[PDB]
Amino acid sequence: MDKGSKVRNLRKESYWFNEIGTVVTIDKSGIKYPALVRFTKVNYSGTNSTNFSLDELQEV
Amino acid sequence: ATKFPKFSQALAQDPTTRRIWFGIATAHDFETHDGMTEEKLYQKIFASHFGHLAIIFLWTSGNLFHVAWQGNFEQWVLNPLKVKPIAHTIWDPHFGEPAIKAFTKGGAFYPVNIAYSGVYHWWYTIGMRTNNDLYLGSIGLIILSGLLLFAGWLHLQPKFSPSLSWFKNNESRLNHHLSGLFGVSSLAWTGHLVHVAIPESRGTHIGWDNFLTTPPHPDGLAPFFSGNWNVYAQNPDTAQHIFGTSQGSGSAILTFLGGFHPQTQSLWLTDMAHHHLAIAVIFIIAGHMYRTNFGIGHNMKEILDAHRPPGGRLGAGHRGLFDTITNSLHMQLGLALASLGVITSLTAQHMYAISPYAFMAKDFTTQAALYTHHQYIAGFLMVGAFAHGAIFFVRDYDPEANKNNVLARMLEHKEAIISHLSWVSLFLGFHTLGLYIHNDTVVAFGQPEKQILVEPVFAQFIQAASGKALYGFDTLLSSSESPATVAGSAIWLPGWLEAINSEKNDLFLTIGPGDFLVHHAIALGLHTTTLILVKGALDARGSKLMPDKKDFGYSFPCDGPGRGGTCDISAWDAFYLSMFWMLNTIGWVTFYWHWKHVTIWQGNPAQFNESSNYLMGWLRDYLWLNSSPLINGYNPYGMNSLSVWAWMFLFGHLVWATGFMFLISWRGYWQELIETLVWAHERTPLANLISWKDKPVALSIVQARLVGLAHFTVGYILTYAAFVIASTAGKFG
Amino acid sequence: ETGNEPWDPMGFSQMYKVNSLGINPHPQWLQESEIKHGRTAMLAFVGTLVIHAGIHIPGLDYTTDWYNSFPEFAAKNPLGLAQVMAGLTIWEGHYGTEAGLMWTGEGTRNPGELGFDPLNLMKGKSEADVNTMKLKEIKNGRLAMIAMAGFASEHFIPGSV
Amino acid sequence: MVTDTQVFIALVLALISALLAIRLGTKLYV
Amino acid sequence: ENFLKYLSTAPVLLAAWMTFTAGFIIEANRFYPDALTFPA
Amino acid sequence: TYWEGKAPPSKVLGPVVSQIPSPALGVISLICLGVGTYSVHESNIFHTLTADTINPGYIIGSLLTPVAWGTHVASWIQKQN
Amino acid sequence: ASYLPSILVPLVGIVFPGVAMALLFLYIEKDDI
Amino acid sequence: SHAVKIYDTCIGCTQCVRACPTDVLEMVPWDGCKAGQIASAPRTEDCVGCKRCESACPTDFLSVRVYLGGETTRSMGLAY
Amino acid sequence: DVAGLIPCNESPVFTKRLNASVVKLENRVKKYEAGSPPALALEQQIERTKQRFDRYSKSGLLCGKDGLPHLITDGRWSHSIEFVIPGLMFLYITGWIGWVGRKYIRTVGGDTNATEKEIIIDVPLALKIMSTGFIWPISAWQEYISGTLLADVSEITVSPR
Ligand code: CLA
Ligand code: CLA
Ligand code: CLA
Ligand code: CLA
Ligand code: CLA
Ligand code: CLA
Ligand code: CLA
Ligand SMILES: CC1=C(/C=C/C(C)=C/C=C/C(C)=C/C=C/C=C(C)/C=C/C=C(C)/C=C/C2=C(C)CCCC2(C)C)C(C)(C)CCC1
Ligand code: SF4
Ligand code: SF4
Repeated sequence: MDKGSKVRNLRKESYWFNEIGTVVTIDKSGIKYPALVRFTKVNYSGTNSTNFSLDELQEV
Repeated sequence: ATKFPKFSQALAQDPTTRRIWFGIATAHDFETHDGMTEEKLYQKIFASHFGHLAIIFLWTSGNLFHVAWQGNFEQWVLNPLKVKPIAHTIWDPHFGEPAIKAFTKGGAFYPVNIAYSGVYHWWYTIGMRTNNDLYLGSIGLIILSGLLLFAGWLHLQPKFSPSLSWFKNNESRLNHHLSGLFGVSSLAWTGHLVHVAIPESRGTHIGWDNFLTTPPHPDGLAPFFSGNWNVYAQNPDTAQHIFGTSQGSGSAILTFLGGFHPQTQSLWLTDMAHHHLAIAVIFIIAGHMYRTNFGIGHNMKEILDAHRPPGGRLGAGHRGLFDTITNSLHMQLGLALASLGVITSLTAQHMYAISPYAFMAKDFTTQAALYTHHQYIAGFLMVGAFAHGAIFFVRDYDPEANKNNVLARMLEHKEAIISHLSWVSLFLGFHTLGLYIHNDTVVAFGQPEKQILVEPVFAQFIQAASGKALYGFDTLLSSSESPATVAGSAIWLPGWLEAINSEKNDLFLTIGPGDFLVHHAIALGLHTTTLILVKGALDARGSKLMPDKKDFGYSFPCDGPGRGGTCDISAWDAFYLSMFWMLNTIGWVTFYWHWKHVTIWQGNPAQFNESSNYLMGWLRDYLWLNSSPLINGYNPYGMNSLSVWAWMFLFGHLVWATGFMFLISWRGYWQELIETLVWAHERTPLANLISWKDKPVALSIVQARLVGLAHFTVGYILTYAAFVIASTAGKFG
Repeated sequence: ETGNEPWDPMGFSQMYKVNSLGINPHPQWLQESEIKHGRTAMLAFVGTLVIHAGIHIPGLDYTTDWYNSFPEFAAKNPLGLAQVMAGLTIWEGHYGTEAGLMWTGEGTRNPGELGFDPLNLMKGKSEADVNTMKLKEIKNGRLAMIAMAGFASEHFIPGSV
Repeated sequence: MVTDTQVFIALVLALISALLAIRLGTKLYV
Repeated sequence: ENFLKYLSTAPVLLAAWMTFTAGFIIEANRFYPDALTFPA
Repeated sequence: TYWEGKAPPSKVLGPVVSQIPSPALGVISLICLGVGTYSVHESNIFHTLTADTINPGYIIGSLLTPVAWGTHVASWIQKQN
Repeated sequence: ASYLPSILVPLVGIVFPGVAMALLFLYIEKDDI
Repeated sequence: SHAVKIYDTCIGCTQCVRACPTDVLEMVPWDGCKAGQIASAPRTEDCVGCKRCESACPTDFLSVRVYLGGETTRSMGLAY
Repeated sequence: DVAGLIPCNESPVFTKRLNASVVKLENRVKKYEAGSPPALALEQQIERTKQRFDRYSKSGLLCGKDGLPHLITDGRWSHSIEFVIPGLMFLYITGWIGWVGRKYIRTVGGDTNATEKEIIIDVPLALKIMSTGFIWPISAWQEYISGTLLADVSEITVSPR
């Protein structure tokens, strides 16, 4: 929704499913997955951020 | 077409030796065959089942023929306690003269194997007495197998192939396979027992030539129709009855004596006849439950849809299970395998305790062999049931058709199931191993009085409840002033109590701390194997590591070293891992049974009660002590009849070790070695003429794990079979 | 009066907040159970007090000392036991549906309110008709439960008076 | 005590069954 | 500061605490040995 | 026949039972339970069962108890509506 | 009887497996049908 | 040959293409991503199935996926 | 009594085991001079063995046909000393441990360096938490009824849930 806002993940395949992550950047220039989110826990690959579509995030 | 495996174009185009190997391992997976439809799948399964029945009946006919032609069945039935039953002759040109002289036993005049199948006792009990009867049975079975093979061929013709709707006619199949396959079959078997087995046991020869004129009972169906069925229970065989002769014989054909026949130490034939009559009646009544184009009956889809508790704790209840079960062959295959495994375990548990066959329970080797055999088969069947359930989840489950279903809710809270199973497994393992090591340590320091010996109060209480007047509990049938004993006092309580309280039996063996610890070890084994299999089945459709696992199928090697490494991540790998635990737990069970029975047979059961509380006791008093007659099958001084079993013992050890070769060392090393081997072959004169047609490559990862597991299992089974047979037959205990 | 406020040390009432998919009883179920126990305890107090020192009902034998009474009751008067059990079963069956709904908050019937008013009482107006006497019933029932526990404990150890 | 005639007829019936097995397998049709 | 912080590391603290637990268990078994069951 | 709510549709009881009013099923269930319990008690509880004490009537009555349970469930289903 | 094993065991353990493996080897690498 | 699929979650960082040892993957112009590029697998006949591309993927779950299938001389990593 | 077990006080096999242990120790000590350190050690071992056997005889354990004590663990209060009493202690101790651990996890978890505080323990805070475990049951129950013990369904899971 906005920079720095916490969002609950809804991507079923995501390692951070049902977890809270902070939005880093949002691309207003179209794009299918514009909302970059960062989570505290690192996934199995060691990364802690991913791009999601606004439909795949619960706002708060 | 175009190569060996038609059913796989991808494998057909494979230029390596892999094409051959997988061509063997994908043959019976009809679902994956190219150009395969549901109807052809069902018809091919039907024909294959016909072929398998033919194989079973030919195996049985072979057993009968070999016993008749080379056995000593007549000599055995004459004196069934002292002579040893014969399996078949040994025509081995590799034998030396001392071997021929050593393996000549029983009837003699040729080398021979002593049968440990117990088929002699079974055939004697069911009324057979002469080699002619065995031969006639074998000829009948050969004809039956030929008939089944012809039927299998016939039901593949275009005009005789049953339609797809026919296979999925669940109601009629259940009706006929309940009332007909189970009930009418049981009715026929009790008819045999009344007409043949019982008269043969009472010294009267009934055969095809005279069974139509000698009624099994002197009154002859007059009491049956008149309602005076009590007539058939009057005048049973008195305790002073010599089995197979009219000495002390009776006339009853349907009684409820209970207990055991004193002379044979087995069940009364009349009791078996009454049992099977009642079972046949119950099954025949049960088979009229479902409707088959006759108006009356139940429709199972409605039953399943209707059972959804209004409390909502089961969600949508059983809605949609009918479609999943009927449309999925893997789910019903798993259900059948599980039920068969439970029944195989039940047969193993009940034959030893409740001897059904005359003069068995004195042929110790046969009893041990049968128990171990059926327990191992039960373990295999259970593992297969869970494996096919995982397969069903992989390729037959439809999450949209099972929304909020009971089965879907199984996956919804899979984490809880797996975590609590893991907790139970850890709890049992930690504490059982801790108690065993505590006993080992205290006994090691010469302080056996410090052992934690826990009395199995609950099992002993159950034994007392059945009438075991040894623990002084005074509960239920063990106390005279109880409704249960008085109500049952008239019918079967006297014989059952006489059998249970007699210590010359396997009915409710006395138990102590050793039995307690071993039972908790068995619980650990069952829980851990179930944990592995259930985790495989539930995570078959995906995990956090592989959220799209279902897309890779049931059996795939891995998903690469990425994101931490994913070796043995598929459900097939869960089955492969669980096979080791199944073997380990079945081994524990069989070790427990064999050691307890060996100590009882030797006449010093105290040895087990003393030495089963610490592991060194198991290693010394059971494995080290009872293997002496086995490893001495052949020594530099000479050889004896057990030499074959010692050789098989070493062979099983070798195969078991060879399995580690495939289980530890993985493919890359072997592929890099085969590279050099290929180079060497290609660069050799006089051998460049001969060139492989299939490119030689190392075994695939999944294939290698399977082959290692197969070697492990074969070696395990062969070595333990050799041990259990040889020790028992060498020390007669 | 424990402060005239809900006395729930160990907080057994509040666990309905955690849904737990209906595992934990709703307050209505606990309330109905408490009233049932209180009524049973008071009637049992009458029974203990009289039977312990009593001539006993005229009938077959019927010599008992309140601790061995039930076996003698079953042996001497089987028909009586049969009709007692049948009547209690019928009463419990008539209700129970509402009790089953009372495990959750779906009872639809006020806890402890059964169709038993042999003498009509609509005089009360405060809250539930004479809510104060409902409190009186629950209070004397709690005390009766205390009394049954006291007799049962005095059985083994002479606990008090 | 099975005579040679009995063994021979058993072998004949086994041969018939074997031929039927051959045909059934062939009909399963790889 | 640094030395004490090092002493606060997981392995050092685990070793120290397990040594302490083993020590008091050993002493308890030394003063009340062969304690299969609780005194009345 | 999948049903939600608190009471299943009458069609679950089958073509015949589904048409029976609740009081009839209740009385039938009470009669069946009484007969079955009485039969089960007369033989093997109040009297020991022997070879020559097998009464077909008592066997039928004993079998009638599950019929009593089914009829009481059906009566409740009919009662809810 | 007492002569058959000599005739058959060699056939079942040598001749039969030999011919069976020969035919299977021919068919596996036939390269057509 | 193995089947290599690229999903629209890709962020076009090129890492999968770089990691590929058999030059199966490549970059093609795209508009659904910020970088304007997406991975493609035009020539999967040369894919060996090492799954290096998946290992070298930033996206939560493997915008590039490899599914092993029929094996040929090329995909079997055989110099013979 | 229980399952055909005779109390170890009157167990001939128990006394035979005691005699065997003592006599074997005496045979071992017969090869040392009186007063030698080995002799004193063996005499102390003999005394400890006698005390152990006397304590077992006086405790009330049940012997088997083998003469060794057996444990009854069906809940029998007369034999609680064997399993129930120690078990409770265990469930207390471990409980304490567990509770304390959880608290630490939930105390340092609200920091940026939460990981760095697990390899390196905050010994002052760690001891602060550890000293509070003696009331772990009460605190656990209070958290349970207060909803602060369990996380909501909104937590990590897998594709099929
Ligand atoms: C009365 C009619 C009848 C009968 C006798 C059968 C019988 C059979 N059917 Mg058929 N079937 C029927 C009606 C019938 N069916 C109808 C109406 C349909 C249409 C829906 C089908 C459709 C159908 C299909 C599609 C298939 C069969 C199959 C089978 C076979 C199952 C495998 C087997 O050997 O059974 C096992 C028989 C037993 C008696 C074992 C009972 C199991 C218990 C657990 C064993 C316990 C026994 C005992 C205690 C152990 C001691 C014995 C020991 C001493 C030897 C069996 C021959 C299958 C098959 O193999 O085809 C050839 C198959 O694929 N049936
Ligand atoms: C009647 C029951 C039954 C039926 C119809 C099937 C049928 C099937 N199973 Mg199931 N299965 C069963 C029982 C059954 N299985 C049991 C009991 C287990 C537990 C062990 C399993 C475990 C299992 C697994 C784990 C898998 C299957 C699979 C399959 C499918 C392919 C099988 C195949 O290609 O065979 C190929 C046949 C072979 C490779 C032959 C191997 C024979 C053994 C291992 C070697 C024996 C060596 C011998 C004893 C050595 C001699 C000793 C001497 C040297 C001394 C097929 C639909 C597979 C699948 O994907 O299905 C979709 C699969 O992954 N099954
Ligand atoms: C003797 C061999 C052995 C042993 C002891 C175990 C033990 C275990 N296995 Mg393994 N396993 C083995 C062989 C063995 N396995 C083999 C050959 C296979 C086939 C590949 C498997 C496959 C397998 C799978 C697939 C699974 C297990 C599981 C388990 C657990 C079962 C529950 C249990 O007992 O918890 C109690 C734990 C033990 C008995 C382990 C020993 C613990 C000791 C006593 C503690 C010692 C602490 C001590 C201070 C160490 C100090 C070290 C220091 C000196 C350096 C446990 C960890 C299951 C599991 O994880 O359950 C949660 C599971 O899912 N195992
Ligand atoms: C599981 C068996 C079962 C089921 C599903 C029912 C269901 C029903 N009964 Mg029946 N009932 C039962 C057993 C059962 N009863 C027994 C044993 C008796 C005593 C003989 C009665 C006596 C009875 C009467 C007198 C009446 C009902 C009535 C009713 C209906 C509404 C009241 C109600 O459910 O709560 C009533 C609650 C109970 C009776 C408590 C039963 C608790 C049982 C004993 C617990 C056992 C279940 C257990 C969890 C199963 C575990 C199995 C596992 C170990 C394998 C409802 C259809 C009423 C009705 O039909 O009105 C129209 C009615 O008036 N029931
Ligand atoms: C219960 C056992 C059993 C059954 C019923 C089947 C059934 C089937 N298999 Mg499977 N299979 C089995 C065991 C079994 N298989 C085993 C153990 C293996 C090895 C792991 C395989 C490996 C395998 C492969 C690789 C393939 C099959 C195929 C088939 C199908 C038809 C094959 C056929 O008969 O063609 C015709 C074959 C024959 C007519 C030969 C019959 C053999 C005769 C009777 C031998 C008689 C010789 C006699 C003993 C000689 C004695 C002489 C003496 C005097 C010296 C059918 C579905 C094929 C299939 O359908 O795949 C979809 C296929 O491709 N199977
Ligand atoms: C599955 C059942 C079975 C088994 C395991 C055996 C096993 C044996 N038989 Mg026997 N046999 C059987 C059935 C069986 N027989 C039947 C039904 C007959 C009646 C024809 C005979 C008649 C017979 C004779 C006359 C002789 C043997 C002999 C032998 C031994 C050497 C093998 C040999 O030369 O075969 C010879 C067997 C045949 C030529 C007929 C084939 C046997 C069965 C019917 C084949 C079953 C195939 C099975 C279903 C699996 C097929 C798959 C396979 C191709 C991989 C061996 C112990 C010999 C012996 O005693 O040596 C000491 C011997 O001389 N058998
Ligand atoms: C304080 C930390 C803590 C807590 C509260 C729990 C609590 C629990 N664990 Mg976990 N666990 C822990 C640490 C912890 N565990 C560690 C360190 C390991 C790795 C060895 C595990 C491995 C583990 C497995 C594999 C399983 C559990 C399970 C369980 C549950 C049942 C109890 C049990 O089996 O314990 C088992 C405990 C162990 C096997 C090892 C515990 C080792 C020590 C004693 C704990 C750490 C103490 C630590 C020093 C804290 C210091 C605090 C200080 C700094 C102030 C329960 C939810 C089971 C479950 O899921 O049940 C549903 C289960 O299957 N645990
Ligand atoms: C994977 C899977 C699967 C499978 C599963 C399984 C395999 C299961 C198993 C299960 C089992 C394996 C179970 C078992 C059971 C058992 C039982 C259930 C028993 C019971 C018993 C009882 C209940 C009782 C008895 C008795 C009586 C009668 C009374 C008294 C006591 C006695 C004991 C005597 C399927 C396919 C589905 C699909 C999905 C997934
Ligand atoms: S590595 Fe992944 S994110 Fe990067 S270009 Fe390749 S597919 Fe896209
Ligand atoms: S699996 Fe290996 S060869 Fe195939 S596309 Fe990925 S990196 Fe390239």
